[PDB]
Amino acid sequence: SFPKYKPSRLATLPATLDPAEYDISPETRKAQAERLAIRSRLKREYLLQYNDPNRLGVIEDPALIRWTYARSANIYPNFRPTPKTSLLGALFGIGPLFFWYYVFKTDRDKKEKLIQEGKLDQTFNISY
Amino acid sequence: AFSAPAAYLTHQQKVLRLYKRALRHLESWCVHRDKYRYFACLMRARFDEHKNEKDMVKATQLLRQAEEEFWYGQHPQPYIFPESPGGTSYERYECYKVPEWCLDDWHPSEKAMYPDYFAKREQWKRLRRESWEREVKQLQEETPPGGPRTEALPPARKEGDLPPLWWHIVTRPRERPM
Amino acid sequence: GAHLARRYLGDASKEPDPLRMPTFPPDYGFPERKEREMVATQQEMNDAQLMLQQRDYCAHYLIQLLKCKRDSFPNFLACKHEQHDWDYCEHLDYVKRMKEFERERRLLQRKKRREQREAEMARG
Amino acid sequence: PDSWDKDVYPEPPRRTPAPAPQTSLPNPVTYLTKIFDLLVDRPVTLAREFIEQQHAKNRYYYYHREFRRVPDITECEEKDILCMFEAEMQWRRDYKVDQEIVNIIQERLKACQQREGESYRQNCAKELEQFTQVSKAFQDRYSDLGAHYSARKCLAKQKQRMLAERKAAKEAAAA
Amino acid sequence: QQERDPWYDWDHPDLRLNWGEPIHWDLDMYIRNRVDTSPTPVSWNTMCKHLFGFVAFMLFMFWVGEIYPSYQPVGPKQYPYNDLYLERGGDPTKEPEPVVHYEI
Amino acid sequence: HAFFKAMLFMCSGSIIHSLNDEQDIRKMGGLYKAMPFTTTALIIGSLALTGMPYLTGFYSKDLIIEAVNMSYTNAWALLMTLIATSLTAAYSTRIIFFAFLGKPRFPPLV
Amino acid sequence: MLKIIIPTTMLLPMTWMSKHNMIWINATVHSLLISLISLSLLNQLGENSLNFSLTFFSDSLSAPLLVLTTWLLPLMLMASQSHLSKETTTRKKLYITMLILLQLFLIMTFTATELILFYILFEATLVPTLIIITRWGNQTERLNAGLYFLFYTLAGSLPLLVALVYIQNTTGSLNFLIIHYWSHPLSNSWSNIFMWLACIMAFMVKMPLYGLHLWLPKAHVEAPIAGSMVLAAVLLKLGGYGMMRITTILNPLTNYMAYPFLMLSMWGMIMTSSICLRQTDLKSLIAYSSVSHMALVIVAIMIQTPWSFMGATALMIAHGLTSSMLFCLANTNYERVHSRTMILARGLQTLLPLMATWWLVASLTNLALPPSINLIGELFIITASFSWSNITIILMGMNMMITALYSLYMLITTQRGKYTHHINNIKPSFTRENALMALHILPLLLLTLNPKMILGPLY
Amino acid sequence: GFMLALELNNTTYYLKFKYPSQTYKFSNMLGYYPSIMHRLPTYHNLSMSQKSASS
Amino acid sequence: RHSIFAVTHVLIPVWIIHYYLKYHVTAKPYTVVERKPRIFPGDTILETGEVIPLMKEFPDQH
Amino acid sequence: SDAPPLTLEAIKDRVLYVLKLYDKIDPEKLSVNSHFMKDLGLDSLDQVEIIMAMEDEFGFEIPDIDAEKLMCPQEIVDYIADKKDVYE
Amino acid sequence: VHIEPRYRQFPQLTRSQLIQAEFFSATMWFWILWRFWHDSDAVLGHFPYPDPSQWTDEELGILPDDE
Amino acid sequence: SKMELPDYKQWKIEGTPLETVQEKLAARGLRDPWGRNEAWRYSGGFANNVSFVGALLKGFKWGFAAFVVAVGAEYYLESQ
Ligand SMILES: CCCCCCCCCCCCCCCCCC(=O)OC[C@H](COP(=O)([O-])OCC(O)COP(=O)([O-])OC[C@@H](COC(=O)CCCCCCCCCCCCCCCCC)OC(=O)CCCCCCCCCCCCCCCCC)OC(=O)CCCCCCCCCCCCCCCCC
Ligand SMILES: CCCCCCCCCCCCCCCCC[C@@H](O)O[C@H](CO[C@H](O)CCCCCCCCCCCCCCC)COP(=O)(O)OCC[N+](C)(C)C
Ligand SMILES: CCCCCCCC/C=C\CCCCCCCC(=O)O[C@H](COC(=O)CCCCCCC/C=C/CCCCCCCC)COP(=O)(O)OCCN
Ligand SMILES: CCCCCCCCCCCC(=O)SCCNC(=O)CCNC(=O)[C@H](O)C(C)(C)COP(=O)(O)O
Repeated sequence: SFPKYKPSRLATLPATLDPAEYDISPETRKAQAERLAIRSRLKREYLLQYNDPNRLGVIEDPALIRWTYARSANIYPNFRPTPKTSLLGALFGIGPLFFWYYVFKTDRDKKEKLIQEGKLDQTFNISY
Repeated sequence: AFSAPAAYLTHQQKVLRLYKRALRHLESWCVHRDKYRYFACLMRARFDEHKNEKDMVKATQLLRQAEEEFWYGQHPQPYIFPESPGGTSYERYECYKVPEWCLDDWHPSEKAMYPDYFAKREQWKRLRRESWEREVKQLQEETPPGGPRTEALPPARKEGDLPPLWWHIVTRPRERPM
Repeated sequence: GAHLARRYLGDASKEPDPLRMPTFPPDYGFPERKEREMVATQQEMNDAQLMLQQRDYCAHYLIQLLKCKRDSFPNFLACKHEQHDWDYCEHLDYVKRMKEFERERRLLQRKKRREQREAEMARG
Repeated sequence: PDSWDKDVYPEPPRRTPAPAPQTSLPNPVTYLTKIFDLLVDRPVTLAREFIEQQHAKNRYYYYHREFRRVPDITECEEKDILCMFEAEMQWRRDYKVDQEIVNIIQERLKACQQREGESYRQNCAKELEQFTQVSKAFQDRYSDLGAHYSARKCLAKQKQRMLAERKAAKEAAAA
Repeated sequence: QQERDPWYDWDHPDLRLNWGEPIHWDLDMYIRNRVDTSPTPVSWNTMCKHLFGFVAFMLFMFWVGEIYPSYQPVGPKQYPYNDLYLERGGDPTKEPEPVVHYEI
Repeated sequence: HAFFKAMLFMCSGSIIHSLNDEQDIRKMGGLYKAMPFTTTALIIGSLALTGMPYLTGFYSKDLIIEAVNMSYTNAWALLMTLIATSLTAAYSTRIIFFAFLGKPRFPPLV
Repeated sequence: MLKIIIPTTMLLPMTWMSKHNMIWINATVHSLLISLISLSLLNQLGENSLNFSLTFFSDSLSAPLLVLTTWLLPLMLMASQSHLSKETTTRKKLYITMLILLQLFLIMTFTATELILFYILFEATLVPTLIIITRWGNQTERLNAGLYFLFYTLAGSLPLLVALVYIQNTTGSLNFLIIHYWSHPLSNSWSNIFMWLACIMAFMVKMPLYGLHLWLPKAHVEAPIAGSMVLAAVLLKLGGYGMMRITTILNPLTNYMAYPFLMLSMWGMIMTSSICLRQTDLKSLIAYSSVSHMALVIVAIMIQTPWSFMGATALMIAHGLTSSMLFCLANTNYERVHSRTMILARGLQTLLPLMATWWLVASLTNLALPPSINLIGELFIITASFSWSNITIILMGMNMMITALYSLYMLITTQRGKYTHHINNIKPSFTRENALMALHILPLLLLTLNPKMILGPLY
Repeated sequence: GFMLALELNNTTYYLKFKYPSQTYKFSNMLGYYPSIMHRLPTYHNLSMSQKSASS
Repeated sequence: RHSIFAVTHVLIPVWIIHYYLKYHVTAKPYTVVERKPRIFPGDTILETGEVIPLMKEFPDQH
Repeated sequence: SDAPPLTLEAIKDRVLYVLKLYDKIDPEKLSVNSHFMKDLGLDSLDQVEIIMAMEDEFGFEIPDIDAEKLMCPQEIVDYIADKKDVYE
Repeated sequence: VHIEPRYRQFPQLTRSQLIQAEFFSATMWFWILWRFWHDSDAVLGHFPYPDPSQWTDEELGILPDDE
Repeated sequence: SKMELPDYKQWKIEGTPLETVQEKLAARGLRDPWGRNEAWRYSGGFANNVSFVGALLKGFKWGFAAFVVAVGAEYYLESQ
């Protein structure tokens, strides 16, 4: 009836256009209640320390610790040399170096062969 | 932002939210008040046309088609209240909100001014200290063994009791702190 | 625009090219052309510090206007006759350039026409 | 002013037109100039003359340092470190002096461009010509030495250039 | 992080995060000072086609306008002293070819 | 451009401050008589911006449009400049119409 | 030159004979006076160096490095006396002894006339640094970091030794004056190629060069505050100074052997600068900005021009000051919240207004705002690189854009936005911290008025 | 421009409601330039700065 | 107090700058360079008293 | 200067003014403590329009979760006072 | 000055603001009229545009197609 | 300060476009229950407003009178 909206990676599907929020099973409602319970216990655990008069300092957050540890120190122990990993490493790490080497070497070879035959107009080029 | 959320929104809540959102966007399209009144009455009639539908499959399908209508017909630049999340003054005064615990670190020369304010603050601190264990006890007794199902908090049920977890709600900085 | 339409939509060989022009000698049709006169010398223009673009056959009127503006400085509404004279001279220069454009256009439309008519008597 | 030599920093004779008013309206620039002279320039000159009387009571001089000429790198033997040292120091001093010569010529060029106004392209031909020659000589002398330059590398560059010139001159004589 | 409800009572209001909840691997990419993935009024690819088409059309028409320029029906601007030969750089010891302008 | 663009921003700021930090023209109604000096200043600024004859804007912008018309110019650039000149008056009209004409659309506590 | 060395050596018995509560005062005062004495070395000649004796000499390249080295010790002592409060007296004196020994080794390293003595001191600087990192670092990773610091350096410098005693066996001397005057070209042969590599890779690892820079994000992050300050400000510049000194023997071989290193530097500049954009650890972000900045010094030394050498000297000095200030600024927050996560403590400009000004000035100098000497060095290197090849402007330009992005990001994350609600132990700034920031930033700005003092022997 | 804009603005007083054109969407959302250029290049650059450069 | 602001914020700064420019900056050559003054036909020079000749008998097309 | 220090009585007055301007609810019957459903016989859809009218009156947006609950003018007054930090 | 909020009425205005606004609008219109009366050529031009068709073939040096 | 709200019984939709909306909605079988709340936007000094061209010529009359008097004075004074 109308031009349809299709989601993308950087422009996602809205909640009101998502068919999941319109085909609800009892199991879906049970899952939503469980999610609310998990969020609620975490909220209560946070607010108990937050409101505490005695507490002085920073409340330590295990989720933040897990995030930073996973982003730095958990990566190498969970690495396996695979054809995808090997190919991506070789390309992304080696290819730019030889690409730039080729570009710069070509440009400098042209410049030197121009200097050799005395056709560059290097006049007023005192500083280098 | 003050009421605890529920596990889900019912059909009635969804259709009401759609009604309010569509009315706001219609007002964005219809700048003038008389034209807005006209088309808002037409919108209300269109909503009332299926007010008492009892086929939940049909009601859900109608709500879904209404959502698809709104998304295509929404104003790309809807009006937003200045202090609302998308507005031009949303978090403008957050740089001026200073937590009250900072007052504990004032030099005694700074506290020499405002003696009455700091005496009242000492009374408030004593009140907060004296009622913490009762609030913790109330929370433990009231809540279920598994844990709290919802983020709703209980009121004070005895006489000399304060509602549990009240200090940070009460001692909010301000909406215009400076 | 008309001159743009007649060139880009009509036959471009019938109208002058603004870049390659003139293509005919200055004496192709004229019997006796006198060389265009200049009043201000090179030293006068140089002393005046006029812009290179400004140093055009209308330069003496511009020099007079500049001198008048400097002499009556506080009264910045006194150099009306001088500005009028300089503007009139520049207007005359512009209509001279328009005359050159029209002359080139009609020479070019006469030339190919006369050669194609000479070819018109050469069919048999 | 007598501070600097006018032969090494020249300028044209400074032709200034006489004021020739045409209107009867007062000139605000003249009134402001009189105010500036009476309120700003006079106290400044008074303070300066006081400073100069205080200076004249104490007079002392500083002398420009004169350096002897020593043998250059061409006369030094291969491994005679002391003559190499003296030749290299003299070469470095000459390099600095050449840099300042180019600086003087560049200052002349800039001053000409600013002074001549809209006619600089024609009235600064002499300054541009002097800078072109000085720049060409400086480029021939010190260009491409790189970091770690020395009198030996300059001598090698000059010898290579003279060999190129000799070959080019021998090529022309055969025609 | 911009897609989450701004009317919820987040533990961290600026970051819209709750204490103890799992954190997305790319949180610092999504902090809403940065990459936004919020739904838009016009769907992605609808916007890309229109933007790219507009830019390509403007470039093509600028090239066409360069091919077919606009000008006034006049001849070249004439300059007296050998087309200001001495003024436009000099070289006084050359005596260039007379460029001659005649009245018309 | 400095003169009338700065003064236009000043008039916009005056409207915003008098309306409790509202910047959307859809909530500015009839301010023609409620803020007479602001209306005069903004009208004069829009007329200066639009190239109205003998105003500050006129002594440059109108000379620019002629200069493009009398030059060896890219044709598409000339067309774009003329269309943009028309759109300038268009959006000046939009500001004046939606901010100063009509009936009030702001909250009732004036 | 002993008028600086001997007073520095007297800091050891003075520290060991001081009262339990007077060590910091005595050490700070006398290291500041040693800095005052060191300022006299800035009076340099235009033609040759200040040849004090057969052993020690000073040049326009080593004098600013010496001044920065002596100036850094009082700042390290000020930055260290807070987190070492609960320490015993003898261990405090041992920490101060480590710092004094490090300064002594660096001072002799920058002024040694002979390359073997330079090598011995430049390697001796490892022992105090490793002891500092692995004894007073806070976490369990500090041990691994130490190993990474120890073996990356040595694996580079062990060939260098073999090269140096080789060179003396063929030219007869390792004296730098003799080496410079009696210089000869390097032929194009495999033996000369490997001699070139042995003379260069040791310094490349110290810079460090992108690819062998892994030790640095570990060592700087795990080190205590004075350790990271000296690691960033002075120890990284040992590679630059040594490369500048040793390049004379290398020509004309350097023209073609520099290509892989120029490619690695010009690409790793982009790589590390972009790495800074996604870094959850603030101290790690500051550490990576150092690799991004030293890539430029490597490029400037490899292309071998007077403008590049001037730019490299200026950039080394400016980076030393700015990176030391940034590490101190991060430590101020760490001593409050005891975590190096950048998003843990936010909105600090509201709670600490003047430290926010310090943060802003440090970030401005990090992104080379004109006319700071950071910008002077960067722009000189960029101009010389443009002369070397115009296409370089693309890579150089890109790096500048990225550097401003992660600098201000670092500023916006920690200072702006809203402060996290739970934290309530954020005390007002101490006078010690504010003065430590001021003594970093004021000399940096003052060096703008006399840049020739930091432009090296090519000025 | 004055006349056309004024006429189109007076048109808004009429009691008609219709959905906007695609050209209006293009104009109001700024040619979709911020919606594309502030999301695609930033996302790709920030994704490569972590996926390959760092990890 | 009546006009104290105009001397501590204008007169004093213009005294230091005028002293600085007149006796220190202009001591070095080419430090302050001025655009050459325009000369028109009929002008009289204040240095040599020279008179510039007039502009060559205009066509007088009026 | 800026807006005056709005008080509790002013909030109540404006809420009752807006309610009395609603055609559905008669002025005499309406009371501060009147329930919008039991007392006035108003549907859920009707209630949403009252909330939007209050937003337009006071110039700020009330969230949907918060908005549904408000069934009496006193409740609306208390909500607005809590948001604007009004203590008299 | 002290004007109070009025709650759904036209705001209170002063005499000075109205006379100033009217005075400046009148000044702008007088300036436009004065300049148009004195400097019409700035808008309507001062010189006429010559028609090339009105130029004779002898004015431009054109031969009668036979030479 | 010290001011109260005008009577709510004065806000009538009579004579305003709110009447037109009411008639158009009555011809459709509906009613508009919020019209009176908007009535104040058409009642007092907001009842009438200027058009676009009248706003553009805000001070044309007085300026024109001054212009014509100045021209009349100078044209006859120029005949010295
Ligand atoms: C003097 C000598 C020369 C005489 C020339 C002849 C006389 C004039 C000729 C006519 C000129 C246009 C006059 C009407 C303009 C349109 C206004 C209108 O009603 O819009 C209706 C409609 C939007 O209305 P709506 O969405 O219903 O609005 C809802 C509400 O009104 C929403 O309400 P709101 O409050 O949002 O207001 C919306 C807004 C306006 O709403 C809009 O946003 C749309 C307005 C677009 C107007 C665009 C005009 C200029 C466009 C230049 C573009 C260059 C080429 C770009 C091509 C890109 C291709 C990818 O209303 C306004 O504020 C006023 C609009 C502007 C009025 C004044 C315009 C003056 C400038 C144009 C005339 C210039 C005359 C002087 C020329 C002298 C030359 C020497 O837009 C159109 O349908 C036409 C727009 C014009 C261009 C459309 C072209 C078709 C696009 C696709 C073509 C196929 C491409 C295939 C692929 C190719 C790939 C290679
Ligand atoms: C991640 C960070 C690591 C640090 C990076 C260090 C980079 C070191 C690279 C050394 C630069 C150049 C080395 C030698 C110069 C040329 C090498 C070769 O590729 O070129 C050809 C060399 O010819 C052949 O290719 C021989 C080389 C082939 C065998 C070597 C294997 C190289 C593969 C790359 C290994 C990875 C290097 C790093 C190890 C960890 C030149 O042609 P040719 O005219 O004939 O030889 C002239 C040289 N002469 C004058 C000495 C005779
Ligand atoms: C943190 C990692 C850093 C790694 C640094 C390691 C690379 C150092 C470079 C090579 C070191 C050994 C060089 C030896 C010292 C040079 C002295 C010299 O000139 O001797 C050569 C001899 O050169 C050699 O023998 C060197 C050959 C290599 C031996 C050891 C192999 C080491 C691995 C080689 C490749 C690795 C180098 C680059 C790796 C970079 C780091 C990843 C010629 O002497 P003569 O024999 O007298 O010849 C003339 C008369 N016949
Ligand atoms: C610019 C705007 C864009 C256009 C937007 C397009 C939206 C679609 C227009 C038409 C709307 C619909 O289809 S209407 C949605 C279709 N389905 C139903 O209505 C089911 C029956 N509803 C009930 O029974 C509830 O009671 C309820 C009615 C909510 C009242 O509840 P209260 O009385 O207890 O508050």
